[PDB]
Amino acid sequence: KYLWTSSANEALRVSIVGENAVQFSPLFTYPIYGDSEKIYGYKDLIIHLAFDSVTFKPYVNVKYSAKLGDDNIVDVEKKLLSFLPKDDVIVRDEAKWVDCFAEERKTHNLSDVFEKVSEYSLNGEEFVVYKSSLVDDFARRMHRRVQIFSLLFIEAANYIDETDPSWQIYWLLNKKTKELIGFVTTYKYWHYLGAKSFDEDIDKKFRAKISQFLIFPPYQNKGHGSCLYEAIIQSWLEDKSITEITVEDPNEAFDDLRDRNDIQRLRKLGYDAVFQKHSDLSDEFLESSRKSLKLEERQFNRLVEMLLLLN
Amino acid sequence: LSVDEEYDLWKSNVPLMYDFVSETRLTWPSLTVQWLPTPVQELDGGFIKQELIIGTHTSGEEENYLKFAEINLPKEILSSNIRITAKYEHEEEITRARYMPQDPNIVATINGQGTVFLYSRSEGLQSTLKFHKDNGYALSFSTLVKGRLLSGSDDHTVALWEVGSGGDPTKPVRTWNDLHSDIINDNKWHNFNKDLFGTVSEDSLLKINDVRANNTTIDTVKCPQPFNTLAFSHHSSNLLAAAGMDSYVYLYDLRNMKEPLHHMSGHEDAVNNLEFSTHVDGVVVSSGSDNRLMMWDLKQIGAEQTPDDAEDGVPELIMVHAGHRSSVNDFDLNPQIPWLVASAEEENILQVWKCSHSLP
Amino acid sequence: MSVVSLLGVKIVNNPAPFLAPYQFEITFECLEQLQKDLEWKLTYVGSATSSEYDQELDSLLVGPIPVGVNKFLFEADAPDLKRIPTSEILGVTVILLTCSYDGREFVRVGYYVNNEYDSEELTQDPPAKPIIERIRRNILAEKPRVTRFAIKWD
Amino acid sequence: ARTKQTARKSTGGKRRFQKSTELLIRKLPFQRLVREIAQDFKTDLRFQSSAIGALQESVEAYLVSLFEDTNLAAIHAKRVTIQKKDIKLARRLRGER
Amino acid sequence: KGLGKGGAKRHRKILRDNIQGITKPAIRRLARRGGVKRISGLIYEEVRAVLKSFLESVIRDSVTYTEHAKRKTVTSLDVVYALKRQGRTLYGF
Ligand SMILES: CC(C)(COP(=O)(O)OP(=O)(O)OC[C@H]1O[C@@H](n2cnc3c(N)ncnc32)[C@H](O)[C@@H]1OP(=O)(O)O)[C@@H](O)C(=O)NCCC(=O)NCCS
Repeated sequence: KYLWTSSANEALRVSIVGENAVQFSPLFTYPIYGDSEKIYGYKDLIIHLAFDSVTFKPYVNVKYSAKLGDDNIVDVEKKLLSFLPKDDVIVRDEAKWVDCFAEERKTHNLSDVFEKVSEYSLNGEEFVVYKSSLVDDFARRMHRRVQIFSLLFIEAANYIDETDPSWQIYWLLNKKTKELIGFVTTYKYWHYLGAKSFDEDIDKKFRAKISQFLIFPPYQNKGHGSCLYEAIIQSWLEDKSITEITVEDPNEAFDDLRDRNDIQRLRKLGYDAVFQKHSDLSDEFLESSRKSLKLEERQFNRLVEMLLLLN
Repeated sequence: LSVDEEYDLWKSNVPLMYDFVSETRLTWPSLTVQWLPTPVQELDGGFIKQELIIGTHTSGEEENYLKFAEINLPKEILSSNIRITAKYEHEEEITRARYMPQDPNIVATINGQGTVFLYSRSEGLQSTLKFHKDNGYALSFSTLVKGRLLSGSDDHTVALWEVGSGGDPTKPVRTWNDLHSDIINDNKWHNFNKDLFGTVSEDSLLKINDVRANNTTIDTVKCPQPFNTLAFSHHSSNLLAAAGMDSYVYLYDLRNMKEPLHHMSGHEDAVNNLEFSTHVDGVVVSSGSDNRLMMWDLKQIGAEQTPDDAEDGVPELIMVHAGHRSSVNDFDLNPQIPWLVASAEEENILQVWKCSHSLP
Repeated sequence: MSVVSLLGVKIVNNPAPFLAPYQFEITFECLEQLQKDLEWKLTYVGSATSSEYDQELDSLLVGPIPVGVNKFLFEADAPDLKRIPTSEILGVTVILLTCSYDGREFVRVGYYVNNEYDSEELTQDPPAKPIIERIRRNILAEKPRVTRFAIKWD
Repeated sequence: ARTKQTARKSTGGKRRFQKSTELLIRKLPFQRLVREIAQDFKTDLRFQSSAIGALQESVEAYLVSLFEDTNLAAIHAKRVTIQKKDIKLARRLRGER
Repeated sequence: KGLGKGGAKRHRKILRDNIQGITKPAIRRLARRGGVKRISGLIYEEVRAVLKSFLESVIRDSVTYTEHAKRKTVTSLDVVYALKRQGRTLYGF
């Protein structure tokens, strides 16, 4: 019929299975199938990538009514499997996948190995946030399973180095069902403040950075992302070793989420009244506030000129 | 992507990048450079006279000289002829030359055979301290004890001399034939503890050592790869930096040496020289075999970065200098003129430059 | 190029009570016959935070302009303080005199105006909500900012 | 792991000099900013180097005069530290809104 | 090292927030000319805004003048004639 090309964005259908299997398309497939995001050689191509809603056991099934036998034709399934955890994906056998994740759910005690960070109730439902390091083996497995979402929904995302111990990972789960709602990979940098500050006390101080932030499409737009950002920022404010809160190359979506929640936080502390009542504020006051909030300087100035446009 | 094409690019961008550049081709390639502590003397017509110690390397061709030269800089640097004020015949060649901090007239040199010499600008060769029997690269004066000198050679031996007293300067006050199993790539004195000094070896070990103590070693660090140079900060007593074959510049806290604070990337080959700034707390300069010099601002480690400049490099890389066309043998920051740098390349070129940033 | 030109402005009542009307003696020149009318507008910046607080005080049209040197007395009542933020009536603000020929603005003159209490007792402890009658304005007319634009005359 | 070079003597050329005279803002980030502005304009026109130099000189003159007037407005407010309000007033003096 | 969004962007690179490239010390120096002795802390964003507004207007006028001359390159003289539209200013009469 002369239609042996298709779009990897509509050909790839990601699924997350609870009692209902929720399906959705990816935002970017180019790091997998090239900048064209076009796959040639397959007629009526479907790529089913499914994850168990609790263990995220991957299952890949590539269906096509016809595929050209030429050597140059790309191998969709092999391409895709190169990015999923090696020897951890059930390919084209649904019963095997179901058995596997059913026997994994029996012993999958996520909340028992990670360190609790905080809870929060949303729409009348309790959700939990957990923190883990990427050197732990179970953390490594779960991260390699949920890692492909970084590539599929975050432009320019790249897999991170798991040998590096500075990587922290926050997991957002449903407390009563154990379904993984989202994850945030963050990194700690050393923060030099001058010979005096660094010489005073022994404790290494850090610039904490949010590197990857993902809420799975099914659970998006329910308030989750905001609650997760606020829980992480709160745990970092309570932490003595953190001195700045940064974010890597945020796109407009995360830009707006960040600005919304940061303005909310600053309003809860009465900075709106302070900044609308005074323009004489001394540099000591500005610096003390900027460091108490643990906000980056540029973001701090943005938020100041924002709070000045209230009411 | 050729050396000469890259150089044409660099000299096309020279105006926008530097407040001052001065290229000078040397008869023989100098292996060491150091600014002398000459107070800024006002001259006629907006000239400023600075002095330099340079060496020679003829490789058995002709006689080598410790050269004292004088550069004239425009007055604007503070806020056109290069002359040799003095020469001195020198045995073999100078690998590193450091003037005594407390006495700018003395000058210590180490040659390709490990012999250490003490020259005087006024008279010349004053002392011949001979303890090493192999080419040595490490030579450091203590800025706290007048006449306390550390020398380090390829024969695993480190030597401590005292030239402050007039008695027996020729013999070493202490020796260590057993501090490392291999070449001493460099040793440096601490800038606040008059009894601490650090060494780096090809045995891929970095040792913080004490002189008073009998241990003589109070911290050891396994390096990823061998370290070629190290430097202590001029503002913090607990902070040091090191660089070696893996092109990353590591930073260490002296109170917890088990783990590098942070390592900065950006060099494409081994790094041979490294020095902290004496003016701006947190500025570090490095040079390597990639013909590149790089200035980092420690206070920018892991800072937020607008994506436009994100591709440009890690946020802690203040600037890069690619005017050299071959491996950089040595360089020095002017202790009186901040951000004024002198550098010497393998291809008989001595550059004197100041970058245009002006923001610490 | 320009056919009409501002030779000078001169405020008459300055300093003056905050409510006294604005009076400007404007001396200008006309080099040749023009058909349209000159238009004098006077705007008062009610607040520095935003622009919606501007107040166009009063426009005045004159015509035809007689060739030669002309004197014109331009008056306009003080601003409406019901439209000025209670907090920003006292202090430094700006006024803008604008002369335009046939809807085309050819001269803009920016002035700083300082609103101060008359007695030291008040300026040292300004009452909660200001006392209008004891406010005095002083428009610093020594060196106003005179921007000149090129238009088409006829 | 230093590598000792082989001494290659230089006869003649086997000496260039560059000094700097300019304005306050540095030249490169201003080219950055002007290219950013030209991008958001859908424009495709070439921008000559001397044209960017003239833009820079004019921007600096404008900012210096605006700071003159802002410092002046602050003087007449009896203080010495110039605030947002004084910058806004000064900018309102030129006809900006 | 330590980055997870350091891959290869799907599309072209676009310039954002190059205004922030106006270093605070640069604004401070410009303020020193004109005799600004002390400057507040939250004044920098307004100076950014004003500078960007003025430069946008001037560049737009330059593009208008050049496009009107039926040419494809804006030259220094085009910028002169664009600044012309800003009017001639004097303090006093
Ligand atoms: C960014 C992301 C985490 C948002 O997750 P989310 O669960 O949809 O977030 P929220 O539930 O907080 O809803 C966010 C939106 O609600 C808005 N909002 C407005 N009023 C609100 C309120 N009263 N309560 C909550 N949210 C509110 C937020 O400002 C934001 O703006 P928008 O509604 O105009 O889009 C999600 O889009 C995602 O994971 N995307 C993947 C790709 C990506 O961009 N990742 C992050 C980049 S590193």
